[PDB]
Amino acid sequence: GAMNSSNYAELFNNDIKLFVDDTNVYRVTVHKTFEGNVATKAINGCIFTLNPKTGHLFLKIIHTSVWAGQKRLSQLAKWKTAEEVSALVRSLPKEEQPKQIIVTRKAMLDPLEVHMLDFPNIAIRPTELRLPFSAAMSIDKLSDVVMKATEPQMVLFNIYDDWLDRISSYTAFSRLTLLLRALKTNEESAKMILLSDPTITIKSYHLWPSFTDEQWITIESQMRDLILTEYGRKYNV
Amino acid sequence: MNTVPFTSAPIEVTIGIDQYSFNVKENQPFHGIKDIPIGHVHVIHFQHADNSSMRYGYWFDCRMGNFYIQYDPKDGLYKMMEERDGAKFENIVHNFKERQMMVSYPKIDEDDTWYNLTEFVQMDKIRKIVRKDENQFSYVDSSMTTVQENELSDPAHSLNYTVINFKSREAIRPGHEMEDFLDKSYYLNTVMLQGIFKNSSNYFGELQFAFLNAMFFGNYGSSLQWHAMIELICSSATVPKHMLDKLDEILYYQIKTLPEQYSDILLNERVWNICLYSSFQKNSLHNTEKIMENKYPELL
Ligand SMILES: CCOC(=O)C(=O)Nc1cccc(C)c1
Repeated sequence: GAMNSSNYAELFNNDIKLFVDDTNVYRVTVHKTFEGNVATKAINGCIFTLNPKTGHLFLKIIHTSVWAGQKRLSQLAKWKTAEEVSALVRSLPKEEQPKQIIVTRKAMLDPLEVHMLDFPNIAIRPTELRLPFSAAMSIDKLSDVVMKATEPQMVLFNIYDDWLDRISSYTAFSRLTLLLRALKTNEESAKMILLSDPTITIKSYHLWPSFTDEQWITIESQMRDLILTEYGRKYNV
Repeated sequence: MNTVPFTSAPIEVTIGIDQYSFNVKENQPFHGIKDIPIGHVHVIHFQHADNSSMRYGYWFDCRMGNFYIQYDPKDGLYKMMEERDGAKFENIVHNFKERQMMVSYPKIDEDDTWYNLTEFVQMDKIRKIVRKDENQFSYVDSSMTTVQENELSDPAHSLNYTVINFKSREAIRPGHEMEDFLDKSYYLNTVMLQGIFKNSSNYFGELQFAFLNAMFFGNYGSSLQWHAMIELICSSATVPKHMLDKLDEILYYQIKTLPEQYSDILLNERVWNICLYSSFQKNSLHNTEKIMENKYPELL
């Protein structure tokens, strides 16, 4: 069924599973026309499909050409997401196929279920977790690949860099969600925290800086302070 | 006009005949129902006074044989039987008619209600939904499950309605996932009408039979089937105009006949609101929308 805090360790067991977040698939800027009406202009998007145990991120770049001449784009975007996730599953060897796909938004349930009818043994589930995966486009290297794309493209990343050499996937996922929540809540402040120190860099093959264990504790504390600070600003607390 | 003779009425029982009903007392001198209109299927149904559990009954057509009801004290119910000896049958019916031991089917001349509810219902199709080949009539009861219910348990005692499932490979062509899920026309026209039912008359017959089993027996699986067959049409962008107009008539008479006090258990709010106000056919069922809004505005 649905996935929440009671069955949270389930994310890190040995049953292959993927989170699918469609929040960045269909992206627009809204602007006034010469006649004073309003129009949208689509910009490139992406599907965020993540294995929370391994950190493997299947980033399908959604080029704006896929919307050309199409109607009801916000509805189409859900079905396009389901089509692409289904195509990904079919492209994987059987022993790499997920046993569960967890969608971050309940509106993805029917599109994905319908596209996956050929896979009756893959459970399609919602979650009661509020996951900050919309902030994926605040990760500079992911944003760059999405905005530079001139055609549909799939790019594979490990969103945990090399952290699993030193920490469990439970801890890695917790770190990831803290970082993304901070980037979602105050992107400039979060990026300042992550990059303020010039002596700590991002390896060419990584997404995040090369913090030592003790530095990660400091960073994590600064991110929690940011989130709490923004909560106080928001609610006048 | 034909007749269904009762050996006797040893237990107090409410008897239905089509949309009519009457009470018989324990051991009352009742010997059946006369003046049954030739040309339609009929249903004779029972609810015991001392045990309202199991409504049950028999669909039949007097053109297919001579049928009589006898109470079975072992199985505890009124059973329909066929009498092969026609002269015997005529002699027994004549005696009970002469002694005025029978109720008369009370059809008003103005009244097309039963025709309107059974226009497309034929005994031959009933006997394929209800499988008991040795009898020319068909037993149904409150508790019988459908083939679809038994997939989601005795298969011999099931209602073999056509399985409709909107999230099934049958309903969704590979490569047409969004199209087929949002517009059921493929599933209605190619799979169901051209493929399974062969024509709209057979589709409407099953829909009408499902409604009648829902209403007369409180059969839950039948109510599910009726709603599914409605929703399949309403959720299709492309439906022949004659089908939409006929569906409006079919539903109008069904809603007209439904007992008001059973509307909470016989009508699915989600399906009706979707069909009348959101679906492709929201503006195609003018008669049904008008009666629904005037009779059951709470549901909407
Ligand atoms: C046990 C054999 O019994 C019968 O054959 C029988 O009851 N026939 C019948 C025919 C018409 C009317 C009624 C009331 C009975």
